[PDB]
Amino acid sequence: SAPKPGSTIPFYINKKPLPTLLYFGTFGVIFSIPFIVVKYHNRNL
Amino acid sequence: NQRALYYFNEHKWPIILGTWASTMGLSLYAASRNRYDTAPQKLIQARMYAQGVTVVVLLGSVYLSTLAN
Amino acid sequence: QFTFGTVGFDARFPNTNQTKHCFQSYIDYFRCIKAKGEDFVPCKQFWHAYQSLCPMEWVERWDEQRENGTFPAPI
Amino acid sequence: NSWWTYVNRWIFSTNAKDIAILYLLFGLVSGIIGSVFSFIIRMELSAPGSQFLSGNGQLYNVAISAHGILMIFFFIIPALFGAFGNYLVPLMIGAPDVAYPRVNNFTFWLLPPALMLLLISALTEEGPGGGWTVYPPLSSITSHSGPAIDLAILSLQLTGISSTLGSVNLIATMINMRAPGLSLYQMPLFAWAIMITSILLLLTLPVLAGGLFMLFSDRNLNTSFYAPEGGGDPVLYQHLFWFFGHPEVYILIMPAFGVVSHIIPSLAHKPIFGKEGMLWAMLSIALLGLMVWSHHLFTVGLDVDTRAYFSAATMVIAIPTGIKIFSWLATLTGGAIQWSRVPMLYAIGFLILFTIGGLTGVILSNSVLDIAFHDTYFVVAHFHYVLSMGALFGLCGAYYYWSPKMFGLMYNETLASIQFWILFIGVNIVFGPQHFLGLNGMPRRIPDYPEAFVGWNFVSSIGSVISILSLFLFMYVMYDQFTSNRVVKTNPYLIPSYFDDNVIFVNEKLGVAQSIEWLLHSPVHEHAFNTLPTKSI
Amino acid sequence: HSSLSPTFELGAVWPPVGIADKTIDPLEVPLLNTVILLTSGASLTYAHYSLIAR
Amino acid sequence: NWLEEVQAEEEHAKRSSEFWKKVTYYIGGPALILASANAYYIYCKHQEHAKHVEDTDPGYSFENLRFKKYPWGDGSKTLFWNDKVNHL
Amino acid sequence: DAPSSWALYFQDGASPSYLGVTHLNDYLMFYLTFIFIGVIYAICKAVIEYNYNSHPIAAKYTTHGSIVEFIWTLIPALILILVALPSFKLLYLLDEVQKPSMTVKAIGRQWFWTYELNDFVTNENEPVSFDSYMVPEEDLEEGSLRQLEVDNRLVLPIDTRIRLILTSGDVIHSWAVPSLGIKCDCIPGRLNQVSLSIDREGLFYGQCSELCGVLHSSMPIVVQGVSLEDFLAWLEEN
Amino acid sequence: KNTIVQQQRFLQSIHKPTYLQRPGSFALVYPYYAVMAGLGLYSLYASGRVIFGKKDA
Ligand code: HEA
Ligand code: HEA
Ligand SMILES: CCCCCCCCCCCCCCCC(=O)OC[C@H](COP(=O)(O)OCCN)OC(=O)CCCCCCCCCCCCCCC
Ligand SMILES: CCCCCCCCCCCCCCCC(=O)OC[C@H](COP(=O)(O)OCCN)OC(=O)CCCCCCCCCCCCCCC
Ligand SMILES: CCCCCCCCCCCCCCCC(=O)OC[C@H](COP(=O)(O)OCCN)OC(=O)CCCCCCCCCCCCCCC
Ligand code: CUA
Ligand SMILES: [Ca+2]
Ligand SMILES: [Mg+2]
Repeated sequence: SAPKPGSTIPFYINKKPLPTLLYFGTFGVIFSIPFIVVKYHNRNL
Repeated sequence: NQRALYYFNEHKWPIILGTWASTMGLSLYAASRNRYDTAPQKLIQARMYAQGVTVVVLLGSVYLSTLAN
Repeated sequence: QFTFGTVGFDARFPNTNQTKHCFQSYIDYFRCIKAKGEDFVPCKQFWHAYQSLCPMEWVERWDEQRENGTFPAPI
Repeated sequence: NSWWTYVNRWIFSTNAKDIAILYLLFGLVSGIIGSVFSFIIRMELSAPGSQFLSGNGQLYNVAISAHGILMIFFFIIPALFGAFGNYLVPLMIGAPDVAYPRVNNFTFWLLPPALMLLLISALTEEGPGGGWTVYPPLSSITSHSGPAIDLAILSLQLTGISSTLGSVNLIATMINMRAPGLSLYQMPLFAWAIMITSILLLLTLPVLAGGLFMLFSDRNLNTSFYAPEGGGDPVLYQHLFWFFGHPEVYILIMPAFGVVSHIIPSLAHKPIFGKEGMLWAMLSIALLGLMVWSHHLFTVGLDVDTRAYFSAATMVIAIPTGIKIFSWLATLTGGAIQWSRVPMLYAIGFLILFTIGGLTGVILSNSVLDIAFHDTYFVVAHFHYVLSMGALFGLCGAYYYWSPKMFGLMYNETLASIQFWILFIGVNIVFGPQHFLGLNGMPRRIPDYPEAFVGWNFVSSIGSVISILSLFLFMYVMYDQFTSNRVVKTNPYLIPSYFDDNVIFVNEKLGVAQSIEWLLHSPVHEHAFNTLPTKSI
Repeated sequence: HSSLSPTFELGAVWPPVGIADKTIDPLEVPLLNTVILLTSGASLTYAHYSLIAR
Repeated sequence: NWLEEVQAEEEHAKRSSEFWKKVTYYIGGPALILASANAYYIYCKHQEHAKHVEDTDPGYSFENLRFKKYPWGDGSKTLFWNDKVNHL
Repeated sequence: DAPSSWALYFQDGASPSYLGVTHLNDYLMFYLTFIFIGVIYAICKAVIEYNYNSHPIAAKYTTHGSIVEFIWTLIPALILILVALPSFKLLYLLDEVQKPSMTVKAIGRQWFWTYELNDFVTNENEPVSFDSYMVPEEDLEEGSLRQLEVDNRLVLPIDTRIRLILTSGDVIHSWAVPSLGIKCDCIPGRLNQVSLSIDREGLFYGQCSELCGVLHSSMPIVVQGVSLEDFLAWLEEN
Repeated sequence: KNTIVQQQRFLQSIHKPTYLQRPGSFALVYPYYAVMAGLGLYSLYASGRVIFGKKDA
């Protein structure tokens, strides 16, 4: 096997219309985790 | 001499470290002169010599330590 | 009424760490009172040597441990 | 069915190239969480008094401890020390793959469970409260009751042993897989640095393993290892911890040294001044950065002679680093400079910040001087202005410099430069006022402060906000680069000299580079170096 | 570190008071175990050399 | 060629193997048996037991620390707990 | 003595070691400002003028240090010796012990500070001890300083030198006061011996630094100097 | 008795990965994978019980 890389190693397919919402939602939830973390310690208070 | 032995058994740790270093150096000098003897094998033989000398000097020291008059 | 007198410049240990001094003064005072007598003057100054610098709060637990005899000292 | 191919190419794959990308991604997902933690803690101290919270001091302790631990052990070490080494070291040594592929595959996957268990531990009823440097009595079952800090201890243990296991194969790879005719002396500076960090980390971390395990056993087996009534001395714990902590920052920052020494010449088109002197001074730094450990115990109350012995030697560290900075300054002058390039921008901005941070570090290396700054905001300013200005800048420069080799795409120069400027300004106005806050004589790790400190905290908060926009812009530029299909040539950083014809250069000059990695196509082959490159013996 | 500088509740001796007489004597079963280990190493070296001798 | 060198190496290895067999069956055995006899003498000398002592400054305040319950059993037993050498 | 707003210097204080520390800091800052501005100007000038559009030719054939590396080794090392020496004689002055007069004890368990003056034990058999506590925000006196006052304030006479005793019986604390420049670690089990000497008669402020749990920021320390007659009246008051 | 050469030649004829080259290896991994999946499913509930302060009774 002698394949030529297409200069594309993104771990997941990317394109304009649809995947943008998925990427932005993942970014938002991984940004906002600390929020639920800080809310958990002050739940029963 | 009744005084040399007092210092010989007073400080067992420093003299034992010195004789261990002497044995290590002498064994390294003697062993590292042959052809059919690689460096790890000669080091192992030197360390075995050191272990034997350490055991015998340990038995000698624990034998002479009873003289605590 | 009052004078400025306490533990002097301890020549045994001049460094910052002087934790062993309290225990040394305690055991030395106990050895001193065990021998000699009781009303003798000199070790009354040794009595001050483990109260001025010691917290005196560990002294209560020291008394509790020593009263039952479990105190681990030669004297 | 590409699903089997998908998971064989990603999960059941041991190629070095397919792993460093995951290293970068894991570093990124740790760094975002850490940056948000830092933002929340800095927003807490915007104004005096309980703010956005019900005065929860334990929550603030959890936040600071989590930020510190996750950003020191999940952001910079795994995404810089081995991320840019496992991918690149085989390229510069002349080998097709690392010595032990299976251990290389194994080391990466010990980290995700560590992150999950650390998050679970922080999600307990109390959470870790000892800070980045947890201390035995505070960690004692007396204060914390639950599985909060034990899991943090376990995470530190397993991350350390994984990093040690992730550095055993590298040394063998760069000591035995050398190219024919490539003497160890003639090795490039970057791999020299990375090997020095590997050997230092492997030599030191076992001590942490043993000390951390024996300290943790106090909570379960009720050992008297560090109990004040049990005969244990916590100063022993401090000595054990700071026999590791002091060289850790150096082994973290040496890859930044190597990446700067690599970025400067290629974008300056001038060979590095005094390679042998620089590498020997760096070796002197590596050997020197072990016998000095008690500068973190200046106000504990040790003896005079020990304090003098371990404070006098703190100064001698500066001399080789100053020599390195002077050598880089000499290299910059004379040769051509393309100051508009983003890697050049980061390399230039690294030097001034690193040297001012080093000056701050040499400020407080004296027992006579540390008493006025020990455990105050001044040490916070020093160590932050060194860490986040050197290691973060080196990581950003390395990413922006070797990204086409990792993937084969081009980023947006305008947005990257804007991000660099915004981040530089924000981080300069974040740690600036803290110098004055610590110079006034006000301690660190305090959610509340006396009223006469509000102004500098207010000045720091705006920069803390600005850093978040910098992060957002970096995320946008990364996404754009990933989905812009902008092609890249073999050696994008090679340009014709002043006397190269436009037809002679294109046909009789291509395929030449100062380093091996630029000789191959930007998306590198799975099996490179079919035959060993042979130099002049 | 735990031995060279004992705490001041230890009686100024690294061997604990009352437990010092309960320590391990130098001449007992562990010494026999050490000599067994030394002879085991000698036998293993003999086996390795004989294996070298095919 | 290979024959002479392999013969010399095998001869040296065989001589060393014979010497090591003499070592392991000449001096190691006597030392082992002497140590075993001395150990048996020491073990048999002290067969008086009397390993139940109390009221002579008991506890010493740093014995059997219980801050977290021991996982095995009720919580007051260790893995190698003994009814004759372990007391309270 | 107390923090101000928009402060740039450290503060105005009164302690024999504090003045020497400030002097050493001034000398060291004078040393480092030189190098900082020099390196900044070098970095700026080596790039602002040598951009590619103005310097298309690079003198790539100079990669040897003939006499420059030696001066690099010497001159900053000379500066290093010049800064090390004054700090060394300052430290070798401080490590000595003056003539002892009296001692104080600063044992503190958790979120409060206890002080003892057991030097004056006499027939009265009433050693003086108390506990300094965080004053609540609501009960602050009109015009008081938030987060920097205590109810049972410590009292030490002026111009008298005290060999302070530092001890703790809980998680490690610290005993800090920037005006006096004296600090040490409240390490449990072991006692730390520190000295002190006040020149003026004024109120001094400070607090701990080493974190000791949730309320690490709730034990301010206030020590104020008093004259001999005021000191005697205070002592006979209790 | 020395069957290592015969079995070597027998086993070199297949193109399977080295972790499945020897016949009968597949039967020791599929139930192993099922047991690992069950362990993960149980540990999910275990961790969820640990974080949420409570104990079954
Ligand atoms: C990130 C990497 C890093 C680097 C490179 C350094 C560099 C140095 N650090 Fe720092 N340091 C940390 C990370 C780092 N440090 C961290 C994380 C902590 C806190 C630990 C914690 O609490 O967890 C810390 C804390 C710390 C302390 C503890 C203070 C306290 O808390 O009480 C001390 C004290 O000695 C110290 C010293 C030094 C010194 C002497 C250097 C020297 O290497 C600096 C040398 C550099 C220069 C000086 C500039 C270049 C030189 C020249 C231009 C030559 C000419 C100069 C002169 C003659 C003036 N560091
Ligand atoms: C790895 C080192 C590191 C880094 C990078 C940081 C980053 C930051 N730290 Fe932290 N910090 C520590 C190490 C670090 N810190 C340590 C050891 C402690 C002590 C813990 C203890 O006390 O227990 C500490 C504690 C600490 C405190 C103590 C709280 C208190 O005492 O009151 C504060 C508060 O100001 C703070 C602030 C910050 C800020 C604002 C940033 C940053 O926001 C500054 C700007 C940086 C960024 C905003 C991130 C940029 C990232 C990118 C652009 C993404 C790149 C991604 C890739 C391509 C993979 N840090
Ligand atoms: C940090 C201190 C802890 C102790 C250090 C040991 C760490 C665990 C052991 C890892 C092996 C070390 C290298 C051996 C040499 C080598 O390389 O073995 C070779 C292989 C890799 O090389 P290769 O086959 O590709 O070579 C090519 C051959 N020509 O190794 C392995 O497959 C390791 C086996 C997997 C084990 C990983 C799981 C580790 C469990 C850790 C928990 C147990 C310890 C807990 C401690 C509290
Ligand atoms: C703390 C600060 C204190 C500073 C004290 C240091 C004073 C001495 C330093 C000056 C020595 C170097 C001068 C060159 C003399 C010479 O003429 O050298 C000879 C060579 C000439 O080229 P050639 O070798 O090819 O000649 C071939 C003969 N046939 O020059 C050079 O190549 C210069 C190239 C490297 C020098 C760049 C300097 C960059 C900054 C240096 C440090 C800046 C300090 C900033 C803070 C003040
Ligand atoms: C996974 C790795 C775990 C083992 C690591 C080994 C490391 C060696 C150095 C550490 C010292 C160990 C000594 C204790 C041995 C012992 O048995 O302790 C002694 C006690 C009982 O003895 P006794 O009082 O009766 O003795 C007096 C005789 N009359 O038994 C125990 O407490 C059992 C538990 C000890 C731990 C060993 C088994 C580990 C299982 C849990 C794994 C924990 C993982 C932690 C997080 C990774
Ligand atoms: Cu008291 Cu920190
Ligand atoms: Ca606040
Ligand atoms: Mg401290």
